[PDB]
Amino acid sequence: HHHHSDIRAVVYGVGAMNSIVAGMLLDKGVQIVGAIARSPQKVGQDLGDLLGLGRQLGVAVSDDAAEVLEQTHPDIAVIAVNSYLTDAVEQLRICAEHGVNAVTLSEEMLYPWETSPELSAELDALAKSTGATLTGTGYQDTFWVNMIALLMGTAHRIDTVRGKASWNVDDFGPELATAQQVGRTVAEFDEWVRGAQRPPTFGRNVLDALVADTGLTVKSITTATRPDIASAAMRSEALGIDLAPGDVIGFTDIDRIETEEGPVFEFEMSGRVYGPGEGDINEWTIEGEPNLFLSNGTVPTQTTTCTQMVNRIPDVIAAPPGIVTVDRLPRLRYRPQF
Amino acid sequence: HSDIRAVVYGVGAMNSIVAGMLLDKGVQIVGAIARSPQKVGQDLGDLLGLGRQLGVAVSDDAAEVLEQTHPDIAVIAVNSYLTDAVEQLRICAEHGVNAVTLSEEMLYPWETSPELSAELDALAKSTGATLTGTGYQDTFWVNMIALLMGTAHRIDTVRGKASWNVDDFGPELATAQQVGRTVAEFDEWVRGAQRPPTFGRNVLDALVADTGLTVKSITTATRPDIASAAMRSEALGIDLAPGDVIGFTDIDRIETEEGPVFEFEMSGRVYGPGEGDINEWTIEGEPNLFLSNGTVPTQTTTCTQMVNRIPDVIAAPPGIVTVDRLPRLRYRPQF
Ligand SMILES: NC(=O)c1ccc[n+]([C@@H]2O[C@H](COP(=O)([O-])OP(=O)(O)OC[C@H]3O[C@@H](n4cnc5c(N)ncnc54)[C@H](OP(=O)(O)O)[C@@H]3O)[C@@H](O)[C@H]2O)c1
Ligand SMILES: NC(=O)c1ccc[n+]([C@@H]2O[C@H](COP(=O)([O-])OP(=O)(O)OC[C@H]3O[C@@H](n4cnc5c(N)ncnc54)[C@H](OP(=O)(O)O)[C@@H]3O)[C@@H](O)[C@H]2O)c1
Repeated sequence: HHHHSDIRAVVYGVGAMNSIVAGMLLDKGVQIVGAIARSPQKVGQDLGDLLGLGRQLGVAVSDDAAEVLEQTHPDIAVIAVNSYLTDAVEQLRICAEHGVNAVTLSEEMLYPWETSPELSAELDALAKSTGATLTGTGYQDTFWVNMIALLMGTAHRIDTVRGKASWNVDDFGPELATAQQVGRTVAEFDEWVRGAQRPPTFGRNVLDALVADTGLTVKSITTATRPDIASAAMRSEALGIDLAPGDVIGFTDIDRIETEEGPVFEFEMSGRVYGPGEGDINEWTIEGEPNLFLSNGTVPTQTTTCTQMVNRIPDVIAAPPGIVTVDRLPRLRYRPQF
Repeated sequence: HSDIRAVVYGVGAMNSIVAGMLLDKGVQIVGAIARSPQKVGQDLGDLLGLGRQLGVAVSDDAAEVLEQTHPDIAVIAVNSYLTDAVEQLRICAEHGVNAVTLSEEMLYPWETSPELSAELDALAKSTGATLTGTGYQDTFWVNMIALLMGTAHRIDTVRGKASWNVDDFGPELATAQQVGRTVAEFDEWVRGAQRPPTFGRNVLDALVADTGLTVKSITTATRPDIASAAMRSEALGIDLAPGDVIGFTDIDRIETEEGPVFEFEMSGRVYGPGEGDINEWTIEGEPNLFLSNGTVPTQTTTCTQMVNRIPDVIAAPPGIVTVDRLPRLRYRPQF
């Protein structure tokens, strides 16, 4: 039933991901009571019209997050706006100040304690003072953290945990495409990647979560990034731009954490514009006793980004106040209704 | 070194591997139970070829070993079906001893053996003991599949396909898989009124119960796996002729009132050279999902999962506690 759930939600950002999320919230019976955007064209429009549902929702998109929360006091803010706590702290402060629970796609919020310790401590204290839970989730929740820790649970001895992942820029919106340096020159890329304040890699937060969940001690952290290059003329649907042979179309990171206790963790991740025939991958190997393998074939990264944030909403409402990371939440479960 | 004091109940193919893993985790082996007169009185360390004696003499008297050692946990690798396993599980529950077992039916026995399940659950609760079926299925057929299901918006069908090798395991399992029988002997056996429940039926009962759904329909079928060429079974030390039964393949299906359908095909047979174990699962719905574990190490992860479960089973409430209800399985270098 359309609004069968007690849960009242604000959709914070209305981009590629929250457009999908909004439709899934309605399918679960969640009541959408508010919607926050930045583009002037979008403010004032009905969310239902803006998402191209044949029904109006009776929700007018606002450009004023604090005003929407003060007017609606939702159970949950569902955030798909940015990646790094340096940016995301602005939206997460507004949620926590108003005692509003927040689930966010911010990749750094997956496990932010090590990469952004000051902002993490600040947000955790604020959220605790107002009874609110803040949780970073998305694709990584199952496919790079909880399913990998579960696979590790079948090992007697672990020497190395190795992950390899590929996702398509053109499955996502301009925020991520621009952050992946799509359409930049190699010279622009080299200045950016060497920059003093380059954000932490998505994979660093993944490995911090696995190391912390396993209860191990960091001995050494290393990282490297190279641009992904167009081999021929391509187009980015995410930015609506032509890409010439030699243009940057994304990048590949490799992150590595050695533990004092012996296990080594390594994760290579490419986020780039795909040409025809390319597909996402999720491939993990454990070297030890025994050797283990996990693959998810052409893994639906885009859809499971959105399903995981949605299926987390009851967990995040029910969880203790503060920053609660997905390794500490109960097992993610299939729920037709909320 | 661990506080955990364990009795290794059965000393066959799987408990021989398990014993060495228990020692690696720092678990104290305080007793060992066998059936064979040949094994009784031997030091467990000698019997397993550890190259140190353990100071533990194998006994054929389970009750006596439990009364004498009062272990935290009995680690059972003896048999599969509650009809058999109730004998060892009664001795553990009577003595208030926690038990982790490889018994495949104990993965989720409530529907296939409701009377024996109720009896054992009541007895274990009266003495403060936890009884838990685990092994290979725990992660690869139940908990990892329920986790994958957690990423679906809508599920139409959950479909599994699994292969394991009889010759990775001991005579108990090889004999129960009808290895070396004729097709006519197999057809009489498989049609029998008291044929035990399929391993896969217990898998699907667990997934359906974990998802909180309602059974509408249960179907099952079995066919023998046939030698296409001359083979040998190392498990039974027998030559197998073209046309001989070398194991069997089950297909189990549960339709739910709510819509989702579960299906699981499992083959347990003697392998020829080049064959490998498989674990391949598909979820049809929104979205479509896939999981594969390559040439999955079924033999090693049978033993690692029972070992890695021991802290969970000690800490769990008394009664039959199924692995879908336990906290997430975790890697622990030391117990
Ligand atoms: N964890 C994961 O697996 C995962 C997966 C996919 C994406 N993400 C992350 O989620 C974020 C969003 O991705 P996307 O594909 O949806 O990008 P997108 O299409 O660019 O959407 C971003 C949205 O944020 C809005 N916005 C920007 N600043 C805002 C503010 N101060 N207040 C309210 N709204 C604001 C934009 O508004 P307008 O529409 O009005 O411009 C836009 O709707 C990115 O950082 C991406 O990296 C994470
Ligand atoms: N859940 C799973 O993933 C999984 C995986 C592998 C195996 N299993 C099951 O685990 C069981 C054992 O497998 P295995 O490969 O280790 O078989 P195995 O080598 O035949 O070992 C069976 C053991 O049971 C012992 N035994 C029989 N009756 C006994 C009793 N009353 N008290 C104490 N010991 C007794 C036998 O002792 P003697 O040697 O002294 O005759 C033998 O050592 C089989 O039922 C198999 O189906 C389950």
